[PDB]
Amino acid sequence: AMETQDIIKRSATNSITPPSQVRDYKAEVAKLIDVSTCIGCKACQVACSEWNDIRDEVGHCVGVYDNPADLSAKSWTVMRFSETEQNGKLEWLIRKDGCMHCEDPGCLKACPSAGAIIQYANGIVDFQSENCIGCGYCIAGCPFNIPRLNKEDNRVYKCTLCVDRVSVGQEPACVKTCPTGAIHFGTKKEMLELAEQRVAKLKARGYEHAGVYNPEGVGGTHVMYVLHHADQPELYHGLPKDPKIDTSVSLWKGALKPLAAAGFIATFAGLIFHYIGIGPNKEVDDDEE
Amino acid sequence: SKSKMIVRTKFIDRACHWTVVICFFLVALSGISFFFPTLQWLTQTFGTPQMGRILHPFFGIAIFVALMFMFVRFVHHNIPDKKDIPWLLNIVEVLKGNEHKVADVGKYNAGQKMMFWSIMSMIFVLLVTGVIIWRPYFAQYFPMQVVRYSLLIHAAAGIILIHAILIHMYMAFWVKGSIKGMIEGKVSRRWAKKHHPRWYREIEKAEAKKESEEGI
Amino acid sequence: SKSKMIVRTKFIDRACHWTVVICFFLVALSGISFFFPTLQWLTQTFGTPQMGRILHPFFGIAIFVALMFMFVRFVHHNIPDKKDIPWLLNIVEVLKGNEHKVADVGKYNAGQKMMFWSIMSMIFVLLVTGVIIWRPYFAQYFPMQVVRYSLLIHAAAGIILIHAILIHMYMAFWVKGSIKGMIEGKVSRRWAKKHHPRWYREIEKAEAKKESEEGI
Ligand code: HEM
Ligand code: HEM
Ligand code: HEM
Ligand code: HEM
Ligand SMILES: CCCCCCCc1cc(O)c2ccccc2[n+]1[O-]
Ligand SMILES: CCCCCCCc1cc(O)c2ccccc2[n+]1[O-]
Ligand code: SF4
Ligand code: SF4
Ligand code: SF4
Ligand code: SF4
Repeated sequence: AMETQDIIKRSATNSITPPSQVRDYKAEVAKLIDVSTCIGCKACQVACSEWNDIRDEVGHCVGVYDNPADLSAKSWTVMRFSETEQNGKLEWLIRKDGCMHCEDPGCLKACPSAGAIIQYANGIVDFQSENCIGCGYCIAGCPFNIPRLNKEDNRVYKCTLCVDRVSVGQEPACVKTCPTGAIHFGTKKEMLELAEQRVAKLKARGYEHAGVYNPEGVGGTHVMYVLHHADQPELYHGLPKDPKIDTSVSLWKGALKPLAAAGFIATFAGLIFHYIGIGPNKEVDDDEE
Repeated sequence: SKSKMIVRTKFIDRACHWTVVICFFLVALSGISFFFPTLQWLTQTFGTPQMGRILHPFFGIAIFVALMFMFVRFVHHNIPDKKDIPWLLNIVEVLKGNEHKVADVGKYNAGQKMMFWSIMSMIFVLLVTGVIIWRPYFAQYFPMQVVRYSLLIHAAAGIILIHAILIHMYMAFWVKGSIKGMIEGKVSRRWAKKHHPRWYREIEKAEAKKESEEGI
Repeated sequence: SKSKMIVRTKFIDRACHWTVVICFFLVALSGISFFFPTLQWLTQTFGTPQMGRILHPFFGIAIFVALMFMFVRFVHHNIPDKKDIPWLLNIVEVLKGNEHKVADVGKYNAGQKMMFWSIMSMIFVLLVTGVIIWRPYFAQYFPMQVVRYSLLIHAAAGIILIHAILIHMYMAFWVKGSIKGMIEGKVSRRWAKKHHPRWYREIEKAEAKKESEEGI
């Protein structure tokens, strides 16, 4: 582990023993999904599974185009479809879903196994499966409900941002395949610029609330969206408005630990100093004199 | 009053108790390994970390089943009453080894009863929150938000119960002659007189009286 | 001479001593893990090897502070005198459990005083060489050659002190009744008579005499 020496965050690792990260002078990368150019073709689902050597099961049709119906250990990205008349006319809002590669990942923060989840200097958050114990804490820590357990090996999997292509200079498989160029990839700095140009053209077409989805609650994401209705992200099949790491998770993984530590140390001191100070409680301390 | 010892604990309640203790060592240590990942050695409590994640909850359920057997056999002797107040007010004196001088002690004292309810309440909390956060079997039926609160509460309840048991073992090591009673079942009459007056008074009367009742 | 025990050690010197012992277990075990890397398990003495490298020296400093409190409270009783010679000459006899027959033993014998100075000297050596080899705080101010000599000497001093403490714990387990005196503070008069004659003679005289001085 740590061969790349650019590991900026590592699950379940004390803050005074940080992971190897001397080679951290690298630009942050990012995927930009412009849902206003998406045609819901599912090419990205296909390219992702082909590249990653995974195949989900042949499922069922239950009344919608969406399929598979959810992310899974064998489906790292899925198209989510929404039909709505909330904005005054019929609209078909289609959004690619999958890991957001958060700057401050909740999966990593909730994980109790050292090295199971890491964050590279370029922004990719990836699972190091040799260390995963199958507890599922990351599923609850994630604000986006991303991690999925594989029943065949008790480990969680998700979109890796094609770390195996990006690490050697190539863009991810779904980015390259996208028919309409709804998906773009590059440095984060230039994807934020493309995002702002696209927002400007959407406003010029009448979408006064177009915007970039790059949530500040998680420190910004390396997978960002351009949304026609950025004031109403929940219209896009439940994308969270102002996501953040849950307060209960923050307190559980944060202050509870040192507090418990102090209790335990203090308790041990007290009991030890108590036994020594007062001495045993035997049947007769009195016929000892 | 002509026997070195008196029976304090039946074999069935002694067998259960030491079963709970062994199960608790594995469950608390595996729990602590997830809570404090820096203590790497505890990730080998059940052999490997992968194995520990699987077995923790099963041994947890076994503790709860055995504590429910204990609950129905000891609860009636752990009921708080007005006679416990005296204890609660001279805690500082009790801790100096002078409880007899300050309180009225039956079968189990007021500290022991507080512990008993603490222990019994926490194991219930741990059982409920434990089920809720158990993958792969049960966490899927619960709303994410309930799972998150359960993760917070289970961690906190498990830490509280570990503290509690640290104090419970300490007291048992401190009030000398107690571990032998839990292993062998018998307590010397003087132990009874010093630590549990009213209790032994009752056994002594129940004893003598029913043998006097026979019609020697 | 009408009490089962006599106080040998005050609470303050007992609290300190068991603080040192707990700190010493962590520091010696972490030290040994760097000295013998084949003993991999000891790299988890402070949780992880990375953590152990950080905390060793801090717990080391705490031991030295507490040993300096011990130094000023016991040194006067550990001073070598002409009466210690007898001990030093019938070591073989003392080790067979016959020291009373061969020597004049005050508060602490001649072995105990040798240990005391050994222990006190080594901790000073360990403190100085420890500071010199401590990264990141202090090693940068020292010439590379002094750092290298300090690495050699600290390793050697730490090994010598561990040996010494192994023998110190052995003796304390061997001269029965000694651990209780260090935990509880009291020694039975006969222990005093057998292992430390002159000492108990002095307490007994100090005692009786000043109570005779009162004017009963
Ligand atoms: C009553 C039955 C119990 C159930 C169903 C249960 C279940 C679980 C589960 C499923 C986990 C998450 C990791 C894993 O899957 O292995 C967990 C963690 C934990 N359990 Fe339990 N457990 C139980 C009893 C206990 C007991 C008796 C203790 C205290 C000794 C305890 C202390 C803990 C702790 C401290 C954690 C980790 C908290 C953290 O990661 O911060 N549990 N438990
Ligand atoms: C080495 C660990 C332990 C020791 C030495 C110990 C010792 C004892 C002793 C000596 C008694 C009987 C005292 C008397 O006769 O007054 C007792 C009772 C009891 N123990 Fe333990 N115990 C240990 C661990 C545990 C654990 C882990 C649990 C459950 C979490 C537990 C639950 C109980 C309960 C419920 C009682 C009965 C007290 C009452 O009814 O108020 N013990 N223990
Ligand atoms: C007096 C205060 C002490 C200080 C400042 C100190 C400092 C250090 C430092 C900085 C190291 C190098 C590794 C690291 O940084 O963690 C070290 C290694 C070591 N220490 Fe200490 N230490 C002290 C006390 C002790 C004591 C009391 C012992 C004996 C139990 C000891 C035995 C060792 C050993 C055996 C090594 C490793 C030698 C090797 O690597 O061959 N030290 N010490
Ligand atoms: C389990 C480990 C240890 C045990 C059982 C132990 C036992 C004892 C006992 C029983 C005494 C008092 C003996 C008497 O009253 O004559 C004593 C004294 C002492 N101990 Fe320890 N000890 C241990 C570890 C340590 C350590 C690690 C150190 C410091 C490195 C230490 C430093 C001392 C000193 C300086 C004295 C006073 C002796 C004198 O003044 O000559 N001990 N020890
Ligand atoms: C406010 C301080 C609470 C003290 C808690 C008392 C618990 C206490 C006191 C005892 O004398 C015991 C003797 C044998 C076994 C258990 C015992 N416990 O649990
Ligand atoms: C030449 C052999 C040197 C033997 C060293 C004697 C040290 C010795 C002898 C004792 O009887 C002790 C009793 C209680 C505590 C410590 C003791 N120590 O350190
Ligand atoms: S490949 Fe592109 S256009 Fe097609 S569904 Fe995915 S994001 Fe949309
Ligand atoms: S399931 Fe794996 S990656 Fe997720 S929190 Fe557990 S050990 Fe970490
Ligand atoms: S979306 Fe979830 S799984 Fe992905 S980096 Fe963020 S918290 Fe982790
Ligand atoms: S970035 Fe790679 S791993 Fe992620 S959805 Fe695209 S093809 Fe899949």
